[PDB]
Amino acid sequence: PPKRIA
Amino acid sequence: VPRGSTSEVIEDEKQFYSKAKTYWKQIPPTVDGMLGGYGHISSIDINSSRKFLQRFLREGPNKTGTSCALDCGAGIGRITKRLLLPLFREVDMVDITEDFLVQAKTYLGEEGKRVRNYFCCGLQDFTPEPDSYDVIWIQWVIGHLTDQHLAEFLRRCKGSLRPNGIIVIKDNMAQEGVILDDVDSSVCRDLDVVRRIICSAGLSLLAEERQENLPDEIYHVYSFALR
Ligand SMILES: Nc1ncnc2c1ncn2[C@@H]1O[C@H](CSCC[C@H](N)C(=O)O)[C@@H](O)[C@H]1O
Repeated sequence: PPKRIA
Repeated sequence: VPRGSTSEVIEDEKQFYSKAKTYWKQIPPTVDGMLGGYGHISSIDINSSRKFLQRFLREGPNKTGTSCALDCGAGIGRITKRLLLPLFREVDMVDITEDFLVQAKTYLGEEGKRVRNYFCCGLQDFTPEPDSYDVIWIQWVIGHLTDQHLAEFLRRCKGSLRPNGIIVIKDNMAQEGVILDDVDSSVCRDLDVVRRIICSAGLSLLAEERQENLPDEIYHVYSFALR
């Protein structure tokens, strides 16, 4: 899915 | 040195796929589940995808048809419902997660009667029927395939396009390299990596566009139209 940059 | 291929980041291919399957089996069959807690961006996403797609629907020698689309990694049919069903006479869905395809029958409502085939299969094991689809839509799922399986799936997709058909990939892109998410068991690849893979599948870019109006903290998202 769309997701926070690790 | 950035990694340039999934073979640098995946320890065990069988586990890469099995862990992803287990992850999705325990996600709720909802829009917020499909979008990783970002259900709220769905309308921004769909509006942009629609404009992007409509580029290819103009009258002229290369006009893409509107008889049938294929939604790949479709989940519950978020994109099938709001983007594809309105534009295509029939739609086929493919997804690895049986529970999402069952939910789709409810989620899609009456318009869902025009979903033809619900294929429960991994993309890596799926061979779309030759000469069948005007649009093959692949969104937020390519990070679940290895580079070899992604290249091969794209080749198979090419073989399934109707005249003037296109493949659309829309997905997260890394600033640089190939980054493993070991919780959902997926990778995020930079634009150069994705373009390399597309080229190796015998495909060419018609257009490429960055998704605007997304939250600042998430990976950038791009759309590519291919034939
Ligand atoms: N190897 C694989 N083959 C097919 N589907 C897969 C897969 N790995 C994950 N998936 C599916 O990929 C989807 C990612 S969530 C995104 C759903 C949809 N593309 C949308 O944007 O709304 C889930 O439905 C999950 O079951």
